[PDB]
Amino acid sequence: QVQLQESGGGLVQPGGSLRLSCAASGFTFSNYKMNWVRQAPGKGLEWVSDISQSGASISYTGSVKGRFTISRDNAKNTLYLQMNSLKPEDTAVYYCARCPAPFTRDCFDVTSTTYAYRGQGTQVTV
Amino acid sequence: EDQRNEEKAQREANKKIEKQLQKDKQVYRATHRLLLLGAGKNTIVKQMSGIFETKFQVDKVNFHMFDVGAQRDERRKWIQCFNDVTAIIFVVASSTNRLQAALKLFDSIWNNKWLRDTSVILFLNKQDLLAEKVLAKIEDYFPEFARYTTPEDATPEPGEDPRVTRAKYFIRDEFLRISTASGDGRHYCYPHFTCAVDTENIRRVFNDCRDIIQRMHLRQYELL
Amino acid sequence: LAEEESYFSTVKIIYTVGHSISIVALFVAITILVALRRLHCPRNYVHTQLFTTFILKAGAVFLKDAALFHSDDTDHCSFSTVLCKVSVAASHFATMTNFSWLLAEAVYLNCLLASTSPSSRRAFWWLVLAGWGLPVLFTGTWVSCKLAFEDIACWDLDDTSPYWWIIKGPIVLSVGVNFGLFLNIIRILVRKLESQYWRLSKSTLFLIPLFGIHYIIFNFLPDNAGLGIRLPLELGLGSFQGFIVAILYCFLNQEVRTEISRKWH
Amino acid sequence: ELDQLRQEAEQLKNQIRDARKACADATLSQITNNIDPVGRIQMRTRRTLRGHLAKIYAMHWGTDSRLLVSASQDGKLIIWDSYTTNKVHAIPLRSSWVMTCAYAPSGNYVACGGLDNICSIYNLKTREGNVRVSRELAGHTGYLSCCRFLDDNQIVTSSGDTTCALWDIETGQQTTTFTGHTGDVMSLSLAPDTRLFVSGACDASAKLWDVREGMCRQTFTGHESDINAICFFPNGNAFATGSDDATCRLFDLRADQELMTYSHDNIICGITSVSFSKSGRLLLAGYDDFNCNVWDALKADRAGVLAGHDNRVSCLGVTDDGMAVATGSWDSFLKIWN
Amino acid sequence: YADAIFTNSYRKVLGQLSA
Amino acid sequence: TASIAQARKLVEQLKMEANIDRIKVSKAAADLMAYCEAHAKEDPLLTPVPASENPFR
Repeated sequence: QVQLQESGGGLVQPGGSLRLSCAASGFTFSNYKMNWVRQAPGKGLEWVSDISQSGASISYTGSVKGRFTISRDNAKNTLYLQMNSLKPEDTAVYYCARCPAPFTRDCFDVTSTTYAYRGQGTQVTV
Repeated sequence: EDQRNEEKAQREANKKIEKQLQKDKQVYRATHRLLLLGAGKNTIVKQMSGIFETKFQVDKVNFHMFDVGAQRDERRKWIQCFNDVTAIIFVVASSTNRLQAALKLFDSIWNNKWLRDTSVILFLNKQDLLAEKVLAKIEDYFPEFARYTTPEDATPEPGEDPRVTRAKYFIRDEFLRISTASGDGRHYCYPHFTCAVDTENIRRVFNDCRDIIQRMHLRQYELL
Repeated sequence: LAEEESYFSTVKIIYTVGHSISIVALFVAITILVALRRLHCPRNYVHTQLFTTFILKAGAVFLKDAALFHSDDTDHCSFSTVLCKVSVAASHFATMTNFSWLLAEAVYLNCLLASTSPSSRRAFWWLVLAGWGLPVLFTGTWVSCKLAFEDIACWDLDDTSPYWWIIKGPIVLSVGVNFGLFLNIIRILVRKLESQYWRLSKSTLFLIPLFGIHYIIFNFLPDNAGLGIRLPLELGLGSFQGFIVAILYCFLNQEVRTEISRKWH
Repeated sequence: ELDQLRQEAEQLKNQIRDARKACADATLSQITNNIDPVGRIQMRTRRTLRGHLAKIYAMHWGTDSRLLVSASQDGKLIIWDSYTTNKVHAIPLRSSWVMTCAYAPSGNYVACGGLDNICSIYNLKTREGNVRVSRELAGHTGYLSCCRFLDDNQIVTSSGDTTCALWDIETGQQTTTFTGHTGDVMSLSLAPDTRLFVSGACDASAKLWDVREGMCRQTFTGHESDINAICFFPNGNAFATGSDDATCRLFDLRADQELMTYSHDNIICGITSVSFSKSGRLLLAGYDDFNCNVWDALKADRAGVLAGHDNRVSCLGVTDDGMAVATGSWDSFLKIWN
Repeated sequence: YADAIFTNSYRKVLGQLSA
Repeated sequence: TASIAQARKLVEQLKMEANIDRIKVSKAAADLMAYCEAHAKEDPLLTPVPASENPFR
């Protein structure tokens, strides 16, 4: 099945650095843009970063610009989100999320409680 | 034999249906359909069970306003029903970073391959009620705001502080970045600052729906 | 003088061959815009009607020369024949229909833009009615007031007040109102385009052949003034003008390109 | 606790995967390599129906193989005589945004629905000569994506809520609420014997539902993206699914697995409808790029193209006599092919 | 207009030539 | 959290669906082929019939 499984340290000091990785399976990774989403305790999901099919077009949510760095390895169906200077506000479950449709530029994937095509998440706590 | 009688009866029923459909074609063509899509719906409706319908007219022009209620948050399948509205009326609260979520929703609305050829009338609502921002968090969620001056082409209404003429124009610049970077000639975005009290927004809806239709006709004549 | 005849031979050769180019390109344009069902819309009906008026103008000019027996075995002084009379009336009817449908395009476009609602179904049939019936009414009035009252010398060298203004008047009005409505459309386009002046310039240059705008610079001059620059312009470019409009509004129209490409596939 | 159930779920999932792999003793493309290719199937646009004002979103053939219903976002159902192009009825809809239609095996009733969260059951054979809404099945919490009659009394409906329901039209209540999908159940197809149906959803899964038991019998999971379309193979033992992944796939219920993938590398557009010819041998798929492609269901190879739509093909349907294929599109025309 | 002014000028020129 | 109920329904579904019996793909292919071959005569799309029963007539 379309499967996403995140990884990355549940606990870290403030100001620390961390790297998340997600293993993608069951879909043609090169065809889909990948997004990172996070869910802070007691709040809705928010978009963290995105990466286009080739890793050309990249953007970030403003509290994350420069602090994180997104990259994708099309050779091993692996998505990365590098983290630097993790602040207390970054304490969240982080979900890897895939665009619903190949070759498209749009996505509608932040949808809380229900969405396929999004992983089980890895905790980060500061 | 009955084949001729049947053919005649069927053609009479067909003629009645042709008459009805031809009559309804003019009503359908005259009525502008509008999708109302909230990321301050009451402020933008009170001043002008599933899908919900507001039917009104400005200057004898029929406008038909459709609000997509009681649908779950996954828009990707139903929003394609609205590739043939005149405008997507995007109401964003000045107000999680609801600005970022609204902005990504708008980006997805803009780039979606079926929703091109639909324009967006973007009502930045609540520009009083929270965008007064008299605090001694736009600066926090959008750190590039520190580098942005209020534009030289700013046209304020007094009683809004420069704090607001910074905030609202920066948000507009973000939406217009999304608009300009990925759309030319086929769909247009009409930003509008608006407030809980500021009525006559319906007049600006009319003016920009008219602009959309004018631009469509100029597009057909290949003049733009 | 003999030297003059070369000037008129040259310009009437243009008047023949350029109108031939116009009719040949335009008959293709019409068959395109009528055979391909996708292109059936009011805009392309107005265009097709205008194109028909350009074949009428070309063909009536040819028929006028054909009725003008040109062997010179009959002197054109004190001339009289029924064919010449009717063919001159036809040439006037053709030119009046052409000018009328250039104004019909000017009005349809400004009706579409000025309309607060998307429909313009009544406006199309009103413009068909005016576009043909006013040429009918004016040239019929000229036919009446000549043949029934002043049936003198096949109406050919006339320049007199009585009824030449019956045809001249609508032409001058139509070119004036076209110029106004064309500056109107430029005003609208200028507001639409707020470094991109090229699009405005292209739209102006594309409108100029369609709205008859090049007539404006000679429309209001008196006859027998400016002929040496009027006649080369109006005859020479107008002979090609049907072909220019056929290019710009059938062959380069991207909907037409797409429909032809899909038919090609 | 939750992590324990996650681990147990993954263990059962790997059991199912290993069982499927062990039971994939052959491949369909190898078993049917010697079957004679179908050559080329050039279908004629034998009629074009020009009634609708706006984009057609659904169409459905009657059991008479002659009449069809068509539903368009102008809010009209049109009932067409395909032998004559005559419209027999046109019905005003209370909500213009219809997204599904269906026409009963008797031809007495027509169904429609869309973003109104309502299934509207119209009676076409009432003695008063008008057409009026016999029931509005309203317990759905999201848009109706598909509707299919089991009998004049019972309709299965599919929702943009993650649930389907079996409605008893006289009661007006949902007698079962098939629940277990994790996204919008875009498409629905009943088995040729109406004890099972399969529904295709925006979770890349299709699930086979027992109409009498209400349990989910099987989950088929091979797709990469939203399943927009689903159709039973006329045997009742296989079904096909179309997806935004630009693939159709044939699934066999008893093999419990994907038997074939239909794709071509120049197709980037998603599939919007899938239907089978009466033999099953041809799979007809509608595509976003205003074309239909016809596939050898037993070869995974192309056979023909139904061109000449201007916009997205929205609905495709093969007559029960097999004589003709209807294809509706956002061009507002139905085209009937034969 | 173009055609009628060509008729005028052309037929006056032919008339002059005839003399 | 009540997500335990969702995971419990998921695991019950997978436990039910695991214990369905499965035939081999070879028999599935034989079934589909033996259906198509028998009814291939009765498919007006595969082997069209001219001027007999069409909606054109």
